[PDB]
Amino acid sequence: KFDIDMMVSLLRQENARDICVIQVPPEMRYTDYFVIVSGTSTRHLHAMAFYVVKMYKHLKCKRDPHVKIEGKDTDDWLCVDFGSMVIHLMLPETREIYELEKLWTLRSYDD
Amino acid sequence: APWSREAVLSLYRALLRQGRQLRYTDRDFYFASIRREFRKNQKLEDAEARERQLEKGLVFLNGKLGRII
Amino acid sequence: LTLEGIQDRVLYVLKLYDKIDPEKLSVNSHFMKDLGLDSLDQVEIIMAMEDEFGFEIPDIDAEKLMCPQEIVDYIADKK
Amino acid sequence: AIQKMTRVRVVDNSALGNSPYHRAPRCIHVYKKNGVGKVGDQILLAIKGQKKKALIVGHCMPGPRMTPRFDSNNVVLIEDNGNPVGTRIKTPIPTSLRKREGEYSKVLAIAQNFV
Amino acid sequence: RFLSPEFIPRRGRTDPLKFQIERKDMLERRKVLHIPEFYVGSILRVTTADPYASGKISQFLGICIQRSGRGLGATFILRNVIEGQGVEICFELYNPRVQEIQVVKLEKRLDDSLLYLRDALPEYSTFDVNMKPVVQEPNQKVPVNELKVKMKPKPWSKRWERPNFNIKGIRFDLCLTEQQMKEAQKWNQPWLEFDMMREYDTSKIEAAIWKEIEASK
Amino acid sequence: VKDSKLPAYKDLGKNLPFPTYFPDGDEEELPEDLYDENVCQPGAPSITFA
Ligand SMILES: [Mg+2]
Repeated sequence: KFDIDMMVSLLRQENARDICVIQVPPEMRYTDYFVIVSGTSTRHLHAMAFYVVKMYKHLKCKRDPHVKIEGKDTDDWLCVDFGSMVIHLMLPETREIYELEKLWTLRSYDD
Repeated sequence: APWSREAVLSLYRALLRQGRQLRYTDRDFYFASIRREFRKNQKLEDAEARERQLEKGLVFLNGKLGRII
Repeated sequence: LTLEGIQDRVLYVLKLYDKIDPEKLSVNSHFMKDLGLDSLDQVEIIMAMEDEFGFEIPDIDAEKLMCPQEIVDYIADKK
Repeated sequence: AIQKMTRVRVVDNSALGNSPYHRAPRCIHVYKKNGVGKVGDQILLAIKGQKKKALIVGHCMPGPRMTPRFDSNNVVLIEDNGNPVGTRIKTPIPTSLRKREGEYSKVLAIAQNFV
Repeated sequence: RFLSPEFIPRRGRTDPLKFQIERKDMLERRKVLHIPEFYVGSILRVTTADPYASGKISQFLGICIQRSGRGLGATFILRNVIEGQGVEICFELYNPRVQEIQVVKLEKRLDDSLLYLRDALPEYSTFDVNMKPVVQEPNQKVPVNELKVKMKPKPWSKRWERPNFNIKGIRFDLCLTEQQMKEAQKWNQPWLEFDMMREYDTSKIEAAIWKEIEASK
Repeated sequence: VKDSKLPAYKDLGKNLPFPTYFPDGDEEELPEDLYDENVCQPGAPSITFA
């Protein structure tokens, strides 16, 4: 079955430098788990996306719709969204430019 | 200047100690971000925004709008 | 529990901290003037003191120490 | 109906936009075979004497039933490679962007409010 | 004795059997969701299921500006202003996604179609999302709020001062000069209220509709 | 009204009652409303997407 645990273990075992997962309350709309992770080079981020969708495809979700990788044309920010958890691979620079963690922990205002 | 010169200390203590109890995120980068959350803006600024920034720190601690796990 | 061992280990873990300049980290090392640290630095240092041994000292108490030897005595006689 | 020659108000905090300029942003092209553009249809804007890709996130034209009907033709500036130029969004954006395929995941990771 | 407008059918030639099946299915939907009593102008909070999420619940609070349609599809429009942006949503009552409908403030205004709020100043349509209900006495007539409104200046979206709209909830004496109320009154049609043959007499229809609704219990 | 003649539904005339439906066959008499597998029929709990 799918849960944040296995994908986080995937990322850590894949040697992804930084991980930060924020759980979104159901009072919001988008999702439940919202993950921001880093990587070395654009090809390494592409590899992380590769492996994550590979396991998501060979594990389960024959009932559930398939998941596309969004951002391939870009090089410094890639992202995936699943039925209930969404992941954002980012180079450290753009990751610290879009101060996402502050937003997803402090929804009620802007930064 | 702040709502209370010692309240920030308690907030920082609670932030660090609750961050000790993470299950997924790395503790190192969480600690670094927590350091940044006060270091870059909560030094010598005016006495008006102090209330708002203490409020945002404390509501991040509360976490009715997402708990960092 | 050995008091000499206790002070030795707290000194050791303090040495592990990277930013501190190993100039005067004495048994009575002051922070504001001797080293130049501030409230955030000392609260982090005490939390680090609560990283291997301790975990029982309430946060409120730690603000009245502000000196390493009092911290050593407190953590030695509290357990 | 965000078609060619329609004024759209950029709502993204617009590091580029949001600054005074005697013109107002206009759509010069819609990336759909027909001209009409609906939610999620990414268009091209003439803003501050420059050409920049856009992304529609609300329009006054009634849509289906359970989706919002704003009162201003709202647009988010997006860089060519899909990255949003801004870093925030304040005006509400509909939850009808998690639907039909497109470059929408990033634009939801940057907003703060929904309807 | 208030019969929600949906069950009253448009004048036409459709076969009564259609309306009977329509009402049967509707009433069979009213027993899983309480469709409250709300007039145009009331304030509602609608709770629905997000289809594009994984089973999340969405709440939206607004003013019912228009109530139209009939049969199993009829709808109502909720207008509100969020963060200074004026949004509307058209909700279908009998849709199997609306979880519940709280009448947060049951009111009733001078005009049966509050569309002009798209032109009134932004504060005549703003409401707080997290606002609590207000009680009302059971054996009390629905209150008739009297709030005339003040308009955005020049380009009204639908030219409201015409007689054919018959709007009575706008402050015309302020935004329109006395002269403009003489050109906008040559379209009066004094013969339209006295046309005896345009009157849809729906007493004998609402009676049988009540027989059906009560018997469906 | 007649069966679909398009060349993707030539089969699936099997499970239908072949010559016609005779109500007098008396084969587990049919209820008042027959529903497709994927209709949110009335009287059912409001749908949820979890
Ligand atoms: Mg118009």
